[PDB]
Amino acid sequence: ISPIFQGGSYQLNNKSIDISSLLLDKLSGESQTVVMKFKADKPNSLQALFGLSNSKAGFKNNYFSIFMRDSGEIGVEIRDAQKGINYLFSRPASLWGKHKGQAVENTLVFVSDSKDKTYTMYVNGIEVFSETVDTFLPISNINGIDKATLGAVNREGKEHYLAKGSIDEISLFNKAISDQEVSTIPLSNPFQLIFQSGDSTQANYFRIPTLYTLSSGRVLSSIDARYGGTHDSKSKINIATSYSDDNGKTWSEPIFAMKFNDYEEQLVYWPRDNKLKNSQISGSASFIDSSIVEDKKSGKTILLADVMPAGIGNNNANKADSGFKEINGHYYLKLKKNGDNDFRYTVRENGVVYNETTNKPTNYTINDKYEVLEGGKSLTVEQYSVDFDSGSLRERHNGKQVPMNVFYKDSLFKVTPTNYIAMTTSQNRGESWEQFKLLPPFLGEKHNGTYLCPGQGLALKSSNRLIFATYTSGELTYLISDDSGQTWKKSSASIPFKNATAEAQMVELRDGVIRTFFRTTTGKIAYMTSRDSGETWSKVSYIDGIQQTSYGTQVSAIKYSQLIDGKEAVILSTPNSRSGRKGGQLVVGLVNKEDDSIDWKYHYDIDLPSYGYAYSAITELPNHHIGVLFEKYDSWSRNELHLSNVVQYIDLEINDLT
Ligand SMILES: Cc1cc(CNCCS(=O)(=O)O)ccc1F
Repeated sequence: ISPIFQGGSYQLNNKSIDISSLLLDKLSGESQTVVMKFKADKPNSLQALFGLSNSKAGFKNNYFSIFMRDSGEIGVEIRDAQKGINYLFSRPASLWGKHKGQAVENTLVFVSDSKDKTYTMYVNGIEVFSETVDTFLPISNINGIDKATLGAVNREGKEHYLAKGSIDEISLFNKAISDQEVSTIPLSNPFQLIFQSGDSTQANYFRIPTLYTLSSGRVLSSIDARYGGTHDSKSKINIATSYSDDNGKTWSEPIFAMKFNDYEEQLVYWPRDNKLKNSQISGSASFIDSSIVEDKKSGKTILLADVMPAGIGNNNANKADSGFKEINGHYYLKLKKNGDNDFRYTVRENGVVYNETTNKPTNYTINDKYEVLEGGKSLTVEQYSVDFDSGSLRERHNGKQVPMNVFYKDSLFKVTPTNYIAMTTSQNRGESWEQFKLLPPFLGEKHNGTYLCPGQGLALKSSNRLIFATYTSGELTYLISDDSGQTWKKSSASIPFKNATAEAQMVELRDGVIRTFFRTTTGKIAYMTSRDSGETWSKVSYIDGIQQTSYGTQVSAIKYSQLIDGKEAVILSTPNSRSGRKGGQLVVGLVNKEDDSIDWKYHYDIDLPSYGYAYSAITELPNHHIGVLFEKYDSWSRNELHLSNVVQYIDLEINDLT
């Protein structure tokens, strides 16, 4: 159907615009849709874009509004004091402000559906909330409504929630348009989605993006596909990948690089209320924090990620146990059998499960997928599914049998409850992945594994050397391979931090010279340098001119292929803020070839200083553009948990940055 009202080119300059005459007598029936294309690149702290109110004395709480905050939050209020209704629905981190320094046209669609008693908001083609109520309040059924307003709400004759921005286009319909019809509304998005709710992963949430440009020109991305809300492990999380063959313009349907099947892959709307938002899938194995590198010699792609057995994360991982036993100068994975109080088994050569108490081998073996076989026969466990049907999280058997894996809660044989690092490879540039293998311990039997630094590994340009950074208490632990990742050694680099999440990413400044940039607890990004391809490392220095919070955020970095202002250039991606994960920037640094110091010369604002920006991935695309895949929200804030479609991708050119 066509609109009952349509208007545009409204400038909101801290002065409301009255459209009562045009709109109020057009409103009819109990269902409505608002479609609004608007810009706000310098919003007030809290502002209303659109309002329908009773402006009379004594009815200040009788109004409908669409409002936004300078945090990027969008929402509505639907209020009628006589009816005793005060609805407030909203979602943080739903908006764009600026892109390439120009104000972004956001497309907002609000559907008020009396038949289904549901209010649904979309912004930029993304559903940010859908709320069903027992007692529906039609937006123009508010008692005594007498004003329709742009850029404020008229309460008792005065302008509340005054806005700064513009509404280029606004249409209203006397119908609740379908989700199908919404999908046909043209958008002006500055961004793309690679991974998204409803795709092949069936994860409703994503975190920890990576990007890496392959020698063929294919661009590969990996990510945490997070099922139980956006929580770090313990949860259910798989590692998923997607690639682009056209410089980032389009992306393949995701596949899994690493996955467990003890729990179903379920698209769940995780509760965001204060009572339930910390609900956590507590019995599932999971992966977390992936990193990618390409090996020139073999041509293989290599992906590592942390691995957690059922119920396990950072919080509860057995520190002081690697989960391996040394026997002869070799490391074997330890196992505990159903009913034992200790770990009396090891996985020796050829997956053979071996009893340590009696040095006797068993009739159990572990196959390549870490699955348990008895006498060559595949053992199984029943899968779990999760739901909130009861008002709290339940994890229960779903009737389906899956291969028994030693990382599972229901397995006859279990690994040590600690964190491991797994490796997989692809021989077809991400079209499929091999079954993962655990990496051996690097810091000894009685040390839990290090934590992988998410993002990219480093393939030195002049050799076959591959490096993945990892971190642990007191050091960075670089993992080095010269044989296509068949064998690894460590190179330890002391840092003056205990228990830091020292997520580190590397650039090769020139042949053999590596600078690593890393997250700290000091509010500054740190760096160190190797001049011998990672064998030894300098002391730690800090970057001035960029601020992070006390807790820090992952930083991504690349060495750009082209000179800028006649100099070798490095580009860093990070929030720039001492307050929260917001104020995203790409910072272009020029290398002083006299001493390899870096002059951080250009700061490019990804979006508003107040809009969210957390973990990120950057890559130089084959056409010399820059691709950025990043968490567009504050992934620390306890107010912005469990948001869908906030990991987003943009394309930039160097002239945009400088
Ligand atoms: C549970 C767990 C957590 C980490 C660290 N992730 C930190 C993410 S954030 O800084 O809190 O957003 C790394 C590995 C792991 F298994």
